[PDB]
Amino acid sequence: MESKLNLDFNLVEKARAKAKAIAIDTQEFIEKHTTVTVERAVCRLLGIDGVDTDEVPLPNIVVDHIKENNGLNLGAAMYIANAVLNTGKTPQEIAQAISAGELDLTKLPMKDLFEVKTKALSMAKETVEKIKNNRSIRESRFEEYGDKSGPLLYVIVATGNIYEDITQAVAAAKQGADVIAVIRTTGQSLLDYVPYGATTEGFGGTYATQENFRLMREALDKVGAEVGKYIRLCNYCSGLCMPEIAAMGAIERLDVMLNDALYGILFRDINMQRTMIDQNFSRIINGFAGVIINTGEDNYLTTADAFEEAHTVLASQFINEQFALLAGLPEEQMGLGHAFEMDPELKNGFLYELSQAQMAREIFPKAPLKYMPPTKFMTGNIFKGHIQDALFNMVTIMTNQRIHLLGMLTEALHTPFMSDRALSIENAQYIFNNMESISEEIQFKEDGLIQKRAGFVLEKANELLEEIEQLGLFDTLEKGIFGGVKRPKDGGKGLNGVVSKDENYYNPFVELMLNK
Amino acid sequence: MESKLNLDFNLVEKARAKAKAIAIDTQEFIEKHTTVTVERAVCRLLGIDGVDTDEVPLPNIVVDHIKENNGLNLGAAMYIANAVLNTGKTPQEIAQAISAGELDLTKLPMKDLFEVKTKALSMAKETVEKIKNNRSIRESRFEEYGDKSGPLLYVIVATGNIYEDITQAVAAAKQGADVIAVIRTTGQSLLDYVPYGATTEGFGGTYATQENFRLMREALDKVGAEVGKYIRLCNYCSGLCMPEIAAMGAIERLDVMLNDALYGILFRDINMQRTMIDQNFSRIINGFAGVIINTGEDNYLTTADAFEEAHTVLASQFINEQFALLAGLPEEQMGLGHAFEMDPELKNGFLYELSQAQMAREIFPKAPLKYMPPTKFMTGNIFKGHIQDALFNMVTIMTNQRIHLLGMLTEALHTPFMSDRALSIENAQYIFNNMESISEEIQFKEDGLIQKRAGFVLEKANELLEEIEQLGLFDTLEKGIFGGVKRPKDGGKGLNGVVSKDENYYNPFVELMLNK
Amino acid sequence: KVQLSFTLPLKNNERSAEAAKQIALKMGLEEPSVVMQQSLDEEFTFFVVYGNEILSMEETDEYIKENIGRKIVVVGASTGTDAHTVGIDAIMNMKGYAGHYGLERYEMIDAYNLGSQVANEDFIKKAVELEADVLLVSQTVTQKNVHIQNMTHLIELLEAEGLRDRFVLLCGGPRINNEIAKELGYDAGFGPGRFADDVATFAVKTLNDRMN
Amino acid sequence: KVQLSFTLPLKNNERSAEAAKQIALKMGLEEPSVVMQQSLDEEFTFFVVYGNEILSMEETDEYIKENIGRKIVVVGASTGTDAHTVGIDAIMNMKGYAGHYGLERYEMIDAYNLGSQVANEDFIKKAVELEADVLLVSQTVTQKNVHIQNMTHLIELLEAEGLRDRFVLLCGGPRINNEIAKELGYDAGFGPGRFADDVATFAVKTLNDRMN
Ligand code: B12
Ligand code: B12
Ligand SMILES: C[C@H]1O[C@@H](n2cnc3c(N)ncnc32)[C@H](O)[C@@H]1O
Ligand SMILES: C[C@H]1O[C@@H](n2cnc3c(N)ncnc32)[C@H](O)[C@@H]1O
Ligand SMILES: *Cc1c(COP(=O)(O)O)cnc(C)c1O
Ligand SMILES: *Cc1c(COP(=O)(O)O)cnc(C)c1O
Repeated sequence: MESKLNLDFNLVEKARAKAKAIAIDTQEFIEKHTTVTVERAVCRLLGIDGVDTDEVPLPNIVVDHIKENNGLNLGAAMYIANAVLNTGKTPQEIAQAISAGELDLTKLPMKDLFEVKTKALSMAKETVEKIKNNRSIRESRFEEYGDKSGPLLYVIVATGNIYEDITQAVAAAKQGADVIAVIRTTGQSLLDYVPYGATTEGFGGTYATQENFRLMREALDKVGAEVGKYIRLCNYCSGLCMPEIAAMGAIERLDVMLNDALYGILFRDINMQRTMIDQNFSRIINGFAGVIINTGEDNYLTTADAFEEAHTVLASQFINEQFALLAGLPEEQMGLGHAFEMDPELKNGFLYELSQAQMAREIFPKAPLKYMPPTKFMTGNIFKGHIQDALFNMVTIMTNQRIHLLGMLTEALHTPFMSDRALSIENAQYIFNNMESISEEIQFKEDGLIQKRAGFVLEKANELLEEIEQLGLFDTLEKGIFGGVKRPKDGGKGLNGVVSKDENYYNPFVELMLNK
Repeated sequence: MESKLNLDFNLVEKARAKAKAIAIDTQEFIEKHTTVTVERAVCRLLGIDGVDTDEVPLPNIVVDHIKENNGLNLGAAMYIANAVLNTGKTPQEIAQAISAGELDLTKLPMKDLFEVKTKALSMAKETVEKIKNNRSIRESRFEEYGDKSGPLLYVIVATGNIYEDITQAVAAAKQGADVIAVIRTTGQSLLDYVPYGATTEGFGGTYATQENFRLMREALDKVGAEVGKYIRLCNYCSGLCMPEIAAMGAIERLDVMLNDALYGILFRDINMQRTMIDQNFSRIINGFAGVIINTGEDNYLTTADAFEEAHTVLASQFINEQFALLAGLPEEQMGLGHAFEMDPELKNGFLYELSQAQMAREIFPKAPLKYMPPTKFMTGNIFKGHIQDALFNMVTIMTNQRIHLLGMLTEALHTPFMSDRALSIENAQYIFNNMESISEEIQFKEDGLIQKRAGFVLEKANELLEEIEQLGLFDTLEKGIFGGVKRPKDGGKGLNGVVSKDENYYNPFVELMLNK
Repeated sequence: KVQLSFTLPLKNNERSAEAAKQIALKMGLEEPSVVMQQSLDEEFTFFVVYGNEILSMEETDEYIKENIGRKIVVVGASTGTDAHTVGIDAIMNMKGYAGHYGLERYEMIDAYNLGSQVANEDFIKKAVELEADVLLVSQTVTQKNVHIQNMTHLIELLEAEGLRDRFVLLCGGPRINNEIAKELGYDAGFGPGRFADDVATFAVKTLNDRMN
Repeated sequence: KVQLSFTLPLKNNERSAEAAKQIALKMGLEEPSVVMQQSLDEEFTFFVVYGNEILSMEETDEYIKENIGRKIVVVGASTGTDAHTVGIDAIMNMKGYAGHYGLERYEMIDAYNLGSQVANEDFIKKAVELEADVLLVSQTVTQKNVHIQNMTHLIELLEAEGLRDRFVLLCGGPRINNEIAKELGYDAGFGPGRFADDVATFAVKTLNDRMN
């Protein structure tokens, strides 16, 4: 990326330093704790699955067990391992036995610490392999098939019925889509457990389930070899089970997943402490798994006035960047997001959009940026909508965005039809091909609107992050200084699932996946 | 206009000099002759109108009269005047009398030359006034209403029935159109007479008639004051009656008319000599009338490969420019034309279009350029078509074109419906407003595709005009070196209506309207 | 399903809108949806439709300014022993549910979600505090009608202190409906198919009817 | 008039095309026009239509290359004393007529317009010269059947010299039609509603049928 905006990179570096402060400061807290959801993830990574009689996931019962016996502070991994030592049964069987009331991890002799811990680490070691291998499986497919260098077409499917999603996903796969996302059931991030098994019915879209992941991946893999392309699969990590959904997709190997640091807090009233601990570990897993995450900055633009919230978005991007880093996720894995959401009747509006999109591209030069379509002003006028999807498509090719979430002419009306998808793709291929080199060809006038717009957004985001850094993240959220939303340090959902770590806590998975 | 292409203006000036040579050279010929159509125009300017019994326009019979008695070389004006002197009847009555067989301009005593000539000039003097006044009438309306500074929306109406055209024209007038053109009946340029009276039926569109002009102008004037805007009216001069149609619209006061030097020759097989004499005088009248002409370069792009014919178009524009000049038409009156006609599947195609449009804008900086929509690749896919009309709209605002002929999503299907017109206008207003300053903001890379494309077209047009100048225009056409079309110096329609001027020839209208 | 567009020659009304629906069904298997409706002239109007009142966020926010003149406050919660909250979160969360944004996402509204298992006695303490205009109680478990008992108790409590009329009391949950609601003391009840906009549009009109 | 789009689940055929027409009329006042038809999959196809063979220039040019292998030449004219030419100009001019471009506008065709009042004797001299494949004679005045006499004479002339079969002879004009045409010796006649594409598509196929 060349500097077409004449941006002040000192200012850029200054803003980024504030995000890094803000993050590291919160990190001190994350490391001193764990959460009920972290541990269930740990259990899953060690093979516990299936459900009990009332359809409760075994990971929830084994961890719920340890919980009420004041054990979480030590963390599942130990008990599970201890149990396996003097017992010699698989953690899957440890789970069923605990379900049946036939075992009690709290009353088994606690063998020597250094002995179980070592056992723990040897167990972790296995699944990390399965994961590491899946990452190779993917690398191996890219080199065989090659990968587009321009923007990747990302489309969405969501019937609520997995087998139906699949017939749609494979159709879309050959209709030309590069990334397919199955829209998770509305509100799933509010559940404190992950449903088990294939899903045949669901509101707003299909449930997120490990079985559901496997089916879809199996499908995409089939149509993939068919078209000789590797379709990237995507799902949502957001919610009270972030890590678990991440461990889950790590073993079935999704390729991209939504993983925003502040989403859960600001839009689902999930407690900030709980949220900041969950995102840390989900990000570690995703990172190690080679996954590209997606952030949800569009959430800040879909309702608020997009012209005046541009700095919130830029600040959000910086902040997500810095955390992802503290979790070992590199820039080429951070699919930071933004959107074409300004009012179509805004004078020079298209010039302001292009400017900001170009800004983000220069600020995060190594990130496979995610640019999203207009939705709030998309109306019943399917004709006007197709053209504003076109101006959206133009920005992507003018600014080299990497993950392109195709807009639909029918946006404001209903999930796309076969036709809506096709039209949307031809619109994008026409523009992408007709304007192919437009970003090399085009430059911006000295100190005109475009360049000046970008620097104002940057100066403002820096100003915002300076206050956020003054208060620390929790205080910031307590007073609504960010996102126009105020949230209680000890309020929201899930705080009761947060526990401080005791001196002997141990997640063998962190050192295996992070290792600093 | 700033120089965004780094064009070599020496080359530009060099090309323009060749066009000027080519033109002046042909001009030597034009001045040494007149045509049957020139004279009928002269008669009309002096009041002869109406028709005879078999519906033949009186101008055709009075001039046909003079013709068979070997009189044309002297030119109508004299006989008509002589007649009025010793006879004292109005030229209108001179006409009827000649129709009835009751007079014979060839046998009346030919009073002293200097006496009739002076009489001639006094007669011309009257109508020039009516005309000069109409020009003021227009200036006066602009200042009252003001005029858009951006691109003017130009739309088309054509039912074949004048009264119907009007209900459509006024609707379009308030639907937002700035220029309204009534599509002339297909093939009218082949007729050697102008139909008289209002027209109620016609193929491909309404006949061009002085009565028809009056009705439409009366209408537009009504809805104009209504919306407080001055709707510009447009018609076609092309064909065997060019001058007459121009004299006609000069007295009813159309505002813009199609007037291309080579059209008639290349696309209607009308003889080159006849054509070059007709265009000269029609251009004089239009020029003096304050009219903005439109050239037809799109005709060179609608079928041939638009990418490789770009120099033909640029050469054509230069050549039309130079003739218009020899007829007293200034640059702010030459609405030179071009089009967005390259294949939509062409890689970087949009970059080449933008480049050429920007080229013409820099070469003809004072001309109110006419940019036309895509038509050859416009298909039944109304959705794709709306977006390629959008990329077309973009070029206009990026390059400051002045007369914008709106494209229709239904282009390849049928004359637009009420809806087709609206959609087309909102598409254009969205883009024009959303990208308002985009031309000041945008610049082009050093020696990239854009700038290099423009200079290649310019170098090629210069190369073409160098050969055209070597052969002179007539020889050029005889061998098809221009437009891929060959036409016989003494072939085509209308040569038999061309006469060389004799020593006493006299058009009082030339000195009144041109005067060097 | 079918995309169908055209234009009628009638001023842009809800009548012409209907004409649009008519002209649609009148032409084969229907259940038309007039997705877009805009006028080309005062005497003409364009249409887009598909075939085979509820204010919106922007609107309810306007309605609040032009009719009430201040931001309204709403306090909701899953009362009693009921730990079910997804439901109240569907109406109150910023993100809302299935596309319908929650009340806290509205500009002229301060939504206070107190979450699950909130004792009626606490609920009321909190409503009086944040000076609520709208109370939202959600119930899901119907076991031994523990919900009917609990919702009935909240009404007695409110009334015993002479407080009922100060509020617009809305209830809802999977086994709830407006019939059950009204015969219990509440101003309205909302079943499983309803969303925040449904609640908002009802609360705002009722407020207006009361404040008059 | 109505714009209507949708998609059927049939491979992109002229059958599905028809199905499209069917499904259209089947839904109210018709006379459908399937303006666009493109496939989303080998098993699916999209449609756009409006409601209430003739090659095209690109095509006839291809047909000429793949079937004839050289440019074909056509000489037309208004023969005899008939000064009417707009008609022959509608089929032969670059600009053509009402949207249909003339034969001289075609790539694999050399059209030679000799204009009005061309004596049959001259017409034939000129056809033999530019070695024509297609002769076009236009007639308008029917006065005392001067046209029938004249067109009949051109046939005799041609035949007397043993030349008829060398050419595809087409005639047309306002009072002409294919019935009149055939019973006079010509291969086809074209009335007032026909255009260059109609002529081109017929001449090219006939040439092919002959050259075999
Ligand atoms: C998730 C869940 C849980 C979670 C709750 C998660 C959470 N954070 O809220 C947990 C695990 C804690 C739970 C616990 C229990 N659950 Co449970 N649970 C469910 C489940 C799967 C989903 C409920 C849901 O969230 N639906 C989605 C929301 C959006 O739907 P909704 O409530 O209908 O909301 C709509 C309308 O109702 C309206 N609305 C709701 N409230 C209000 C209020 C106002 C003011 C307004 C305007 C509108 C409104 O808005 C929504 C539409 O947008 C259901 C089964 C099912 N499929 O329904 C059982 C179910 C509710 N559970 C059941 C039971 C039996 C239990 C337990 C007793 C199980 C146990 N431990 O033995 C406990 C009870 C705990 C307690 N003290 O309350 C039964 C209850 C049967 C009955 N009628 O008595 C159910 C129906 C399952 C079954 N079929 O057996 N459960
Ligand atoms: C214009 C015109 C003239 C012009 C001609 C201009 C010109 N450059 O060609 C002039 C002024 C010279 C003229 C003269 C005369 N005309 Co005159 N003229 C007309 C008029 C108004 C229009 C004809 C026209 O061009 N139509 C447009 C073309 C596109 O239509 P078209 O010929 O039908 O062509 C279509 C098909 O026919 C087909 N086609 C035609 N030829 C061919 C050939 C081939 C090979 C093919 C494949 C297809 C084809 O293509 C077209 C569709 O795309 C008509 C009236 C009318 N409305 O028809 C009278 C009309 C033809 N004229 C008439 C007459 C009487 C005369 C004169 C005798 C008048 C006089 N002086 O007394 C002379 C004859 C001169 C002569 N020697 O031929 C009569 C004839 C009546 C009759 N049937 O005998 C007509 C019908 C008027 C009338 N109703 O009285 N005329
Ligand atoms: C009420 C529904 O919620 C789910 N569920 C998930 N976790 C629990 C838990 N700890 N206790 C009770 N139900 C639970 C079951 O699927 C049950 O049927
Ligand atoms: C044959 C038709 O052509 C028109 N027309 C125009 N000019 C002439 C002319 N010089 N001779 C004959 N008809 C003519 C008349 O309108 C007539 O009816
Ligand atoms: C909208 C959205 C979801 C879906 O959310 P639920 O909260 O599960 O209803 C998940 N993640 C992000 C980042 C979103 O924007
Ligand atoms: C197409 C066109 C016309 C219409 O032409 P007729 O020859 O009258 O059929 C007139 N002038 C120009 C410049 C055109 O391009």
